[PDB]
Amino acid sequence: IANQPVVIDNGSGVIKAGFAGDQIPKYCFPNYVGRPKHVRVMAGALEGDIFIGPKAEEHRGLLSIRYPMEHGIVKDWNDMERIWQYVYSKEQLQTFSEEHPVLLTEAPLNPRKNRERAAEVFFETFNVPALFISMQAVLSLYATGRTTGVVLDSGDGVTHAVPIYEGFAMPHSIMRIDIAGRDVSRFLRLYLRKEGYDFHSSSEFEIVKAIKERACYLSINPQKDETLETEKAQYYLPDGSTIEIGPSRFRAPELLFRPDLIGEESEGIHEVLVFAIQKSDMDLRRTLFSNIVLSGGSTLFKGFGDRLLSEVKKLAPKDVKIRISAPQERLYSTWIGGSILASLDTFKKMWVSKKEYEEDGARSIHRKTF
Amino acid sequence: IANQPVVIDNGSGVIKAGFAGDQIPKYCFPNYVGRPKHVRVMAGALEGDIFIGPKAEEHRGLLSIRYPMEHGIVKDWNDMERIWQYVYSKEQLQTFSEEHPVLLTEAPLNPRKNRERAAEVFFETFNVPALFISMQAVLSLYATGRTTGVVLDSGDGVTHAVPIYEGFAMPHSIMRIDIAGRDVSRFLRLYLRKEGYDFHSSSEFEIVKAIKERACYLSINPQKDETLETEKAQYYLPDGSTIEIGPSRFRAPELLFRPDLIGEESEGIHEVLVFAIQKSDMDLRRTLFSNIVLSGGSTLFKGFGDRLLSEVKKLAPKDVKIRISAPQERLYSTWIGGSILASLDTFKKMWVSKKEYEEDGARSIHRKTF
Amino acid sequence: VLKIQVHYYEDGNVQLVSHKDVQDSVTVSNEAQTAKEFIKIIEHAENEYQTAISENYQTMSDTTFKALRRQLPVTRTKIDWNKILSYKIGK
Repeated sequence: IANQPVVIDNGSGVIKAGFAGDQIPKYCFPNYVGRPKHVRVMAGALEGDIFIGPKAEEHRGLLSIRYPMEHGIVKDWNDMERIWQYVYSKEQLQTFSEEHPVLLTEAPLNPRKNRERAAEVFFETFNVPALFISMQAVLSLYATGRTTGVVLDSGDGVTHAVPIYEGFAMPHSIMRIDIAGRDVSRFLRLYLRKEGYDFHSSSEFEIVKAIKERACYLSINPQKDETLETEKAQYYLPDGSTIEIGPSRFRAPELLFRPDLIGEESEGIHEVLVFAIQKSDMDLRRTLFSNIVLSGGSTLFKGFGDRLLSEVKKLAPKDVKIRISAPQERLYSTWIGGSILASLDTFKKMWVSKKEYEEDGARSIHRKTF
Repeated sequence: IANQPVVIDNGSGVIKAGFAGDQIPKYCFPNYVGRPKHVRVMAGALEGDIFIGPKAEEHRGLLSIRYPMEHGIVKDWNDMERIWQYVYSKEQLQTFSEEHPVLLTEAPLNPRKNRERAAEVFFETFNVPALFISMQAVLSLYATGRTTGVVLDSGDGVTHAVPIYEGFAMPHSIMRIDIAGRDVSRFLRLYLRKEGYDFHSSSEFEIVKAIKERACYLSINPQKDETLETEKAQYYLPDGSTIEIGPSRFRAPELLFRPDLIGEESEGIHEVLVFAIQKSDMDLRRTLFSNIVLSGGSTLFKGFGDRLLSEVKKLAPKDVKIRISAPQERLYSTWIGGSILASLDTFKKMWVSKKEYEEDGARSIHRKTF
Repeated sequence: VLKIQVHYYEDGNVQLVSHKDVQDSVTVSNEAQTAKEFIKIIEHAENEYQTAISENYQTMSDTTFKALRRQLPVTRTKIDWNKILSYKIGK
């Protein structure tokens, strides 16, 4: 049973889905389970009472949204089972889990219990013939076409830098933080309350994400922007009321570089990228500096790459050629590589079959990933 | 000016202090400088804003702890000057630096620039009458009461096997690594993130040291423990929340014997011990095997000595009597030896006087140590 | 010319072989000075030689001997044999 395998690129913010060998993930939707706040009196209402995907995006105001995933670590397992069931259902893929092998993705240095519980779900509740879990940084390099280089990523949950050299993902130089897009959106929400406009509800939280996506730029010199007075640019909400954002738009994405603002002594994106290169070996450093790849949604801020270049110039050794490359489709870079990895004939050797899982158990899954 | 001399036993993890001719060091405290993270709003707060010793241990959560000394090599010189000033101050010793001669300690085969800058601090900033730097292994043998034998040690910074035979410290046969308790604590911290329970803060770093001290054991056969499934024992943190430790507790101290796990080339503790014995002369090897002294905090793991004995049996030539002896107080072994060395009447001849330093300089300090 | 030689033959051989050729120009003045000038040239040369012979080799041989074959791989991880026997590279 070697059918066309499914690639479910898991993410904290957005989840991507589709089949192997495609150019783009056809099925992209946000990873949450919306459930109705209000009581349903009238007949002919929205049936089911568990909303995932475009129905939940359409009817935000009704639904008390709650994310199952946090920092690449699922808290609510029943919600992720419902999401994975929705992915395979007729509303998105129109296929059975019994036929196709599954490619899954996770962030590096995550809980092993969550990886086992993920495998348990795919093998037992769904009846998968073969499963394979992989990294995000390895796939992104497969998508670009390169072998060597560092992969800085910044999703909704995790920011992690993994250096790779000629198809060898270095495990001991993996840097990681739990500061990312969701924490920037949470920090923006807290700043908007200091400005004036509060957004306490869970449906109302996605307005703050929409403000963060549209109207946020990363200034090069933060001390110069702090001394100067802002212009206070406007933004229209889904209701229609105006919001003067002010200095909260430029101080919001500073969290990723200065994690001291939220109240959490971490390294930051630029330090993580330097630390990943420094932990790796002297001979590989100059090739790793030249090949720096960006991915994830929280790298899409205005002047993000320009600031990340300036921070590398400050920290890294002098007279070294720096190059932070970035693809056109950064949001789908990890999925494209998985689709490429799935299409290759060697994918048959790497996966964990259902028979092998039933015989061995969790130990075989831990061996095959690394 | 021949007053009762002071013995400041240096160390990356812990720093010992007190007077000469004593049974135990009265003044023991961890070698770091805690500084306040949070904003001191209320009047009548903790004054000073630079905390060392028991105040820093009492108020961990406020302070961003950072160590000045890594691998027996001080990085931040201003921090060590503040620590030495705190040692001499009324809160610990209740003495002046001008009255008493000084006995300093350092790890063997260090950079000489740090040894010079250490002497500069003692002679210029403090007004020391006479200084003397010495080895840790030489002192530990004076504490036990033997002359012949190897001294394996394992502090927080350095692990080094120094062979000595009847008051002849062979400078050439000294083996050394930059792998020790701090790297084991860092490796255990990395494993706890793989388990699930993440600790990133600097105050929260000392909880990992406390877990490493309490809940760890070194297995004899690591392959047998890898095949078997662990019991997952519990431990209560300073807060109250329970943590199932799992397989991290036994795989963490394997770093000392297998240095490849962190991602750095080294020999290992057991190899270093064999290697220190081999580099010495052929006639003296059997006496060095019979007298193997242990020291430092990172030798206190459960089944550490039993694993060392098995590793020696594997590597060393057959039909040789192996004996890895150790004192009761392994933490204060080096300081007792210094207190004994300082109490002796010979001590006056060995030291570097302030007048001799002012005349010659660093060259006289390099001559008197060796 | 200044030649060193050391040879160790236990459990297999190791040899140190060396030399330094030096060309110098000195000016004659006195018997006390010419006696203490040449010796000074030898003293500084043979120390610099021993210094380099001891201090370069203890560190630089370790790194050049390592540049030929490294103590651990470019990943700094012991190579996985299971990985080698079921992985494909290239394009």
